Amino acid sequence: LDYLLAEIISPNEDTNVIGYLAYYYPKLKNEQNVALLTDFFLRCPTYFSHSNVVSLRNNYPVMEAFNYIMTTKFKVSQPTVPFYRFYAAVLASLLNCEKTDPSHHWKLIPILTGVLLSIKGRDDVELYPDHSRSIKGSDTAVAQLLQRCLLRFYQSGDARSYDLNALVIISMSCALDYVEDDTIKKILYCFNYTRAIIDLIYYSPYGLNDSDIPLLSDSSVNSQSFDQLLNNNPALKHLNRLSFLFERTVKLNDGSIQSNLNDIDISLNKMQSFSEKLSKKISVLDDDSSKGVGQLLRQCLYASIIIHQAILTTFFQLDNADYTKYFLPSFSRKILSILFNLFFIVDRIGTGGFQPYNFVYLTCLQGIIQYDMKTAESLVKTFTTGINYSSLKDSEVARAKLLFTLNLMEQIVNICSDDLRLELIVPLVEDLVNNKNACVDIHNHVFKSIFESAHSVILKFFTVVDSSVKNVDYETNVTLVSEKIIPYLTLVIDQFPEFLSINQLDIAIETISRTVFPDSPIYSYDKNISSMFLNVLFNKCLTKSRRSALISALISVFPLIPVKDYTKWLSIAFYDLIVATPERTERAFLQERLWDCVVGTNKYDPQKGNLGIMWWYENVN
Repeated sequence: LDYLLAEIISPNEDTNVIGYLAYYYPKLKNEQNVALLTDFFLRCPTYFSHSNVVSLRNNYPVMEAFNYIMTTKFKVSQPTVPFYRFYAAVLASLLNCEKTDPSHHWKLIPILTGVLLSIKGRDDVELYPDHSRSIKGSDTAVAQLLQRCLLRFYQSGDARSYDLNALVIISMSCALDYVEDDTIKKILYCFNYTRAIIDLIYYSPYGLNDSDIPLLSDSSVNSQSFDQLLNNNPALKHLNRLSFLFERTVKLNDGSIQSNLNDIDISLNKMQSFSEKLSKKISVLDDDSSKGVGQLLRQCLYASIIIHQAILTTFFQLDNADYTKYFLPSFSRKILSILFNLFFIVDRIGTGGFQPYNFVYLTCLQGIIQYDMKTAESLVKTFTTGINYSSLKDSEVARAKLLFTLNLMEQIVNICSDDLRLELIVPLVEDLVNNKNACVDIHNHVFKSIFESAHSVILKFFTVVDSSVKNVDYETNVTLVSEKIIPYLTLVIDQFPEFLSINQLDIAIETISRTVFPDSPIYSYDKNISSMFLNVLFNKCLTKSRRSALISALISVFPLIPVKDYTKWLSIAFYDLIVATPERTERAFLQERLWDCVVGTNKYDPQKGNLGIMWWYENVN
């Protein structure tokens, strides 16, 4: 044995003490020797000499090692030394460390964490071992010991060490369920490690390092290079757990409002810095996101979101909307800027379904819309300054940025200022859907979402005339919608169904019909735009089935037709389009649609609806 023992007390530069340990612990044939090894291990100077010179890279693995050691020892069947006795031997040694060593705290914390992680792995193997009373005792001792160690550490002065704090912060994230609320509370009365969690994730060289990681920019990542990254940057193995440590910690913090709001600004500036840099690093990810850079950047986004949610929910504890008005806009500028820069990752999950993301996004958007529209307009202006056709072709990042930007314009185009809607948003989405920029072919597959979203913006733009915000010259908006509405209708029909679906056709005709037909600012301005609407749509009906869908859609707008012209168009539809339809199943479908429009006319205007019923039973068998 002692060949090993002596090498632990004075290693070389090539001895791997942890590796030795994972090897020999499970194979030891005698109980005393287990305690001995542990005793000697705690003297090893590679890990446990001076606190000034200890390295996170050296000490962090002790955590995994003990996770490993405990789990595999519990697995060995019929071992010469039973598990309970093995565990009692390790614990006696940890406890002896606590008694005799004034620097026991940061030394023991990874070991305790490790041993604790092993508890889950037991349930998989067996829940009823022969001596579980001992084991339960030992587990409690370890958890209790961990509480003492975490508190003594933050009370020691050693949390001022950048490396040891990282080590303990990571250990707490892996042991979080075993850390009691009073431990955390008592720690925060002494040293607030909240800012350091954000630092460790986003800025630290042990984490994402402000995104300055070569590997992220590498088009063909070896799994060995990735494993080497995770060992050099151990925080990257725990972004999620760290976010949870943050979530739970920030809730038990009793600090002043000024300082809580200042902690939020600092956290958000670091996250924005990482995210803005990250976008200059990457243009394309590979398709699997269950491994390597994809899994990592995904985990990074979940973490940033959990973090934003905790920031927002704790800020809402204030329960006072004057604070929301005064402060949320500025937080929202930052949070939306982070989501903009990370949108490419989000795009590969899907917005819908993922409650936290939507909570964060909507809270921030509703915030800026309700209390500071100038922030939203600035965000849009900034977002569209930094995008270019070349990047749109090369980069999934630039494309997700444009998407994110268009999704935001969709949300404010009808309530923002004239300058932004007219001189910026509308020119852009007209250019996209018409494909006017020869630098890019907008019908390329990669631009599907951009194109779809540009259409949504135009649609909302038309509703500008119903909104009632000030500093928007309604005559101008009415004139301009009047000029564009019918050309856009023509376009939408032309693009159906090659580039547009039935749903998108139905929505566009719902919205445009509602814009131009009566009880509307457009109608009161120029009744003749209604007429052109029907002329154009009727004509394309002549020139499942596409024709079926266009008539179905023409018929859909009949409720809105003024009384003088209403039954006229019923006839036009029935005689010119429906009976002129050769096949029964399609003729029958369109006939049932003509009925639906009569019924729907009735829901909306009983008296015009009755002209329909009269026309129906005078014309249709």
